[PDB]
Amino acid sequence: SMASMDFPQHSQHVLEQLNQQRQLGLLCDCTFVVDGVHFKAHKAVLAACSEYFKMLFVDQKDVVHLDISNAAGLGQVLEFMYTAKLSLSPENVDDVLAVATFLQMQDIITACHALKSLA
Amino acid sequence: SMASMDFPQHSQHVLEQLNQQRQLGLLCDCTFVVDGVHFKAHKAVLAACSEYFKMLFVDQKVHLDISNAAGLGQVLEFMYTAKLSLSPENVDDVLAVATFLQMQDIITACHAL
Amino acid sequence: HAVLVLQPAVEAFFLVHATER
Repeated sequence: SMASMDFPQHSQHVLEQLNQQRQLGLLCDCTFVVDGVHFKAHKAVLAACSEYFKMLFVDQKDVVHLDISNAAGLGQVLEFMYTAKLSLSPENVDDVLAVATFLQMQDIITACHALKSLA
Repeated sequence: SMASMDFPQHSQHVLEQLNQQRQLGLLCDCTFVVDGVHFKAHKAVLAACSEYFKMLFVDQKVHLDISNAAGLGQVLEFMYTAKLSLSPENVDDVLAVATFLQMQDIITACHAL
Repeated sequence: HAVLVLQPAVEAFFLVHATER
């Protein structure tokens, strides 16, 4: 008859599929090139994780030109977007914090602040 | 490295933001029009949830054998909200769309009821 | 009994030099 059902592992499963598409460049409408290093991603996932990309792809206005401080910092930001996990080291936290601050991703900023305070 | 930061509520947040995009017709490259009603979606989300849409998007370039908009609506609601609402008025319409798109997680859900 | 309109896909490339001053 009538019933409602919830699949708690569905969000993580879709994100893992979105990650595998990105690692293989499948259905990717966005490609970043930072000094030879390339990064393919989905514009819908970028706008879902970063308010900067939201105002760049959706609102199309009132956005400062893209500025990526470190290529390795951008890879960790995209890795967090598609895996919800972010590896942080005392030799890369500042580079990840630079890209995250420009992209207005307070979740990574809080994660970077957690490592410098809770080493 | 020396530490790994995990965000358990991230994938739920991404799916909710993707749902808000398809509900507002934002950053969507798909448009389902079945019996006069329009449905927006992302081709990357469809391939991530349906093996039929996967093969249709990673290998191929459309008319679908979708019986009714109500069954497609609830199927799209499951993709973007992880929740499936079934009632005796739509369980047959949902299973029809679920079997064509080859999503046995939904197929088994309605096979019981 | 159904239509699926797919918008054409053009790739958005963003080529940037790193600002590691």
